[PDB]
Amino acid sequence: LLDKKWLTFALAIYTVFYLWVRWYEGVYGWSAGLDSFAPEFETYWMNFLYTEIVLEIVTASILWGYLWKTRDRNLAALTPREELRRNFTHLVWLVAYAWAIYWGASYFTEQDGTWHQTIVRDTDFTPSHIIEFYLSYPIYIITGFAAFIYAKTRLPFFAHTFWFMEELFVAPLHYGFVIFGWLALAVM
Amino acid sequence: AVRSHAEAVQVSRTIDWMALFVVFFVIVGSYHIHAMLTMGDWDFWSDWKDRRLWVTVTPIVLVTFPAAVQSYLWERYRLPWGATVCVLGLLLGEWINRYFNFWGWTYFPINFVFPASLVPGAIILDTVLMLSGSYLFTAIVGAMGWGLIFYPGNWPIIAPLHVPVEYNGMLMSIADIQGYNYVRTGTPEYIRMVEKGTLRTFGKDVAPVSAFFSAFMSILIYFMWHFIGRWFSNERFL
Amino acid sequence: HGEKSQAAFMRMRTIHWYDLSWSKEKVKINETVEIKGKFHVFEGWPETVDEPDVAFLNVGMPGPVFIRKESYIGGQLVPRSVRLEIGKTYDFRVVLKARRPGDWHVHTMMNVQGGGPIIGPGKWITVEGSMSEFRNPVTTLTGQTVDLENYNEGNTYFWHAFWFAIGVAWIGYWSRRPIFIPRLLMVDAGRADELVSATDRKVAMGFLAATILIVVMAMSSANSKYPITIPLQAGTMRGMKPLELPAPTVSVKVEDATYRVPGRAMRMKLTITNHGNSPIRLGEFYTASVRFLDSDVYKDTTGYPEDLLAEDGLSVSDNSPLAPGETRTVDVTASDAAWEVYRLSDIIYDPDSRFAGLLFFFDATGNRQVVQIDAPLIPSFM
Ligand code: CUA
Ligand SMILES: [Cu+2]
Ligand SMILES: [Zn+2]
Ligand SMILES: [Zn+2]
Ligand SMILES: [Zn+2]
Repeated sequence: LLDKKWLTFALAIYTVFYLWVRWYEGVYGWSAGLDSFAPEFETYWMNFLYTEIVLEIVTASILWGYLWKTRDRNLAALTPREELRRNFTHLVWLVAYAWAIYWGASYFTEQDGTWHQTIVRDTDFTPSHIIEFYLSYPIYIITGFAAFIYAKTRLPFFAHTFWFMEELFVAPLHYGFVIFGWLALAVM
Repeated sequence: AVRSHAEAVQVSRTIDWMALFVVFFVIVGSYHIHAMLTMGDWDFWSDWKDRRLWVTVTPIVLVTFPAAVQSYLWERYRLPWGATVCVLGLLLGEWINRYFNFWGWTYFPINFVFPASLVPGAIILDTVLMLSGSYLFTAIVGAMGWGLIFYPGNWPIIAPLHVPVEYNGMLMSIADIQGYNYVRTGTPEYIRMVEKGTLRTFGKDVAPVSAFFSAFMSILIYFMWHFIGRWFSNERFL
Repeated sequence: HGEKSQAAFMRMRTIHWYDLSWSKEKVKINETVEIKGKFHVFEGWPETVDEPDVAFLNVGMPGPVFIRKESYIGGQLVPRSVRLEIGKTYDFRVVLKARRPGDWHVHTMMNVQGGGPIIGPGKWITVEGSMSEFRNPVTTLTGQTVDLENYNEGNTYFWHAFWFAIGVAWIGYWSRRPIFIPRLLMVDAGRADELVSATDRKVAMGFLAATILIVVMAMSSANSKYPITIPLQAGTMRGMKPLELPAPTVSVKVEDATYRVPGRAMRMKLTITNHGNSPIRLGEFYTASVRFLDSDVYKDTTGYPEDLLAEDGLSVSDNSPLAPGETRTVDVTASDAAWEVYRLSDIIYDPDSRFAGLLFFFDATGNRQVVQIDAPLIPSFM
């Protein structure tokens, strides 16, 4: 009942995954990822690429496909309590989305930044490129889409006096979309 | 449904937290991409924090988000921390990186790769727009402030780096020596783009829907135009 | 690392590094290692690489696993960028202090102005010890002797924390009352203002005054401590002293130069002709960091990088002594795994199939002329 710690998943799910990645590149950025023309780079770094692309296409396929087909068909009548339960879960999506953006656009980007400063590149596919570009960006644009789609297919906003608040709660989580409605110009 | 004023006050609180997070990291994320993209940095090195370029570009290229999120948060919530929220965003972003990567991964001393200090400016902006609550006003004196305050704002940090030494027969300041000792390389790829120019916008923002209400109003990156208010700030140096 | 992926003919026609030497090969933390050598800036500088009007004498290595203590080119210390003159030939010296344990592949590079880090041969140097051991002391013209590893570290921290804290404090202050949906609606229906409540404005200006006050108080405090300070020193050193080489005594003329595709060897037909009295022999062709030797005439002892030294890589159709006065045409083959491993073989993709190298001739008592060759290098497939 209300908004659950699925939101806990949504936070840790990246954090474990990416902390594994940071370990992985920390240990192989040196030994393997130094000289691209060496066979250890093929196995530990190049293979990594096609592993993720496949996985990304696949997930993004099942993930968007999932939600779209499970789109709340007749939503004409579904309680205000769900129109609350929902633009909570929706928000969880948007939290995951932001967390994802954080890693992709702050963390892994300014890292690439440091990486460029310390090794003269051998490919357009440095460790930190395999990670910053082809693992990070896809992940968070996928999270992006999901958020959008969830909302589009789940919430019908997608076609004292504590008082003057308390009851402004029939079609509130309009707010939901003054904020997807203003990450808006915030992002670009 | 939903029940009481007791619960209402409750969901609107647990909302505030979730929202604040989203707002905040999505700032950190795109704001840091901005700073990065436009300044391959002066910010990175102590020996690039000079009197002309560093002092000129940094406050200029940096008002954007403050200015924009300023015109959303104050206009629509009367929340006056628009400016500072961005700045804090960038700073955490840059630090976690300077620390865990810049030093953590590749071993550059923190006293070298530390970022520029930014809070003062943002406070000036936020408060000036709060009191005397006209944007036009903030744009002229507020940005003016942000601009000017910048360098003096970093002076307590910068200064001890600027004490002179005769290093093998040449005058050099500490900071100079730092960059001379701690070998970096070239510059060396840039077009950190295709999906950054577009794709990763036009999936984030369709915000739109086809429904309008797009607070995609940044005519308050007129509020930018305090570059002029800024670029005094450098003729400020000698 | 970083060459190899870079255009083969830039790597052949840009800077020639030779008489490279490394004071030591295994080094303890805080110990020194000294890199020496000469480099010639090729008179046929590619197009499309700004002349080195402002170039900088760098070191290639994965970050500061050494720090650069000193760097000289010509007699001179070179902490700035320098102006190098095309065709001219200089001596450098780089002095490194070890800082991180590991096997590092250290190159002498050269950062140029418009396009290109110009990366010389890399040699593996091993560092033993603990980073906790490293020190970087510097004595200022101000009496004090500081350790660069951590100088001003805590200070930097304080100020960033202090200000960060304030930013928090300000957001915090507003975020104790509810932040979005009630405030949003209050702006919506009816006028806002009920919600910003002087004494909110007291606090606002509290902050505003406090901030500018702390900034100036701080600034002039920073000025009271640290009263002697200079601006960042910068600007390109001009006037680099070049090396006064003597005119060579051998002259060579290269008609045809070919390489098999795919392959491992370049061949050229040179007409060597030996002016100046003493029977001369061809001992080496240096091409792009890679050194091809006739081991019947020359033997390296410099500890040159193994993957770049072709000990008997260089074979000449007739390499008997060339008597003074004489002039002969000879077929010469540079051959080594190195030619493929460092991708000179990738000349086939370059839009300018011309090469350039140095030849080294030694006379009977072992003193050597160097001549530079360059010419078009044509592929053969059939
Ligand atoms: Cu990097 Cu040799
Ligand atoms: Cu040359
Ligand atoms: Zn990059
Ligand atoms: Zn009530
Ligand atoms: Zn050896």
